[PDB]
Amino acid sequence: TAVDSITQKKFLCDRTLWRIPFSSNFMSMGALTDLGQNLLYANSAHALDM
Amino acid sequence: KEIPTPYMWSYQPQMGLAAGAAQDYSTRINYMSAGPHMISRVNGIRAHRNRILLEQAAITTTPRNNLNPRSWPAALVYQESPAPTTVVLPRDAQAEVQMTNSGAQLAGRPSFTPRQAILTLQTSSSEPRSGGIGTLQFIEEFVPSVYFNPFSGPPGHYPDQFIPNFDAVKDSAD
Amino acid sequence: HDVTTDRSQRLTLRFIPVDREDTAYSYKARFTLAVGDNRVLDMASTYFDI
Repeated sequence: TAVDSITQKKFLCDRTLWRIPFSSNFMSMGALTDLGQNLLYANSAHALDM
Repeated sequence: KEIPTPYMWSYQPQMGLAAGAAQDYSTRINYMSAGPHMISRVNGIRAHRNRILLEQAAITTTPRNNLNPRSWPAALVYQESPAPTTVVLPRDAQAEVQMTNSGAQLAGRPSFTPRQAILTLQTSSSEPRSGGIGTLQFIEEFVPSVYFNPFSGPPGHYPDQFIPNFDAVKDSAD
Repeated sequence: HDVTTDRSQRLTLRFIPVDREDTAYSYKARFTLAVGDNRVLDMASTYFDI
């Protein structure tokens, strides 16, 4: 038989956590990650919107 | 311009580098406060703690190779060496082995053989800090090397080193 | 200090051909993929799509 149906696709993330390194090379290097120890960062207080 | 606009430096305990040098109103004078005849005073002796600021910038400062560096060495930045606290022994090892294997049990200088036997217990660190400054020695390190000219010379590595994001390696970076 | 860039550089990109042959049992995909200036491309992470 052929009836007219379409495929629906999803994914499942369980017992895993989201993560993105604070590095400009995007690497989990250590404590003082690439963008943390950089020049403009850790000097002045600003505002944040996400 | 002719009256030098005074800077200083204030410290960050996280790295060991200066947060910034700015022409600060955090001290600057109540404008047109003085008298018309007595106004040559602030044109003279407000510039006096600018002219002892030059004295303070060389008194204990210890002049640096580059006017604002990156990673500091260990020399003359007060690296504390507390002396190895030397104590001998609370109980004696040689007096305990002989008795407990042959007979008596104990719970305790001791009873049998008192003797001096000491080893060196060095307290002071193997190598001093390479990261930055000890927490409060900032007057001893950073006192404003003030340049009364706002911008002198061609643009390159002129009298610079004011901005915290300004590195020696990169001219202009994010 | 010497690992990261602070200027314009491209990650994860899409390249599409202009001319293609469609037949009974053959499909030639003729990409004109020229790798950019001051840039080296690792090739266990260079793949196609359908």
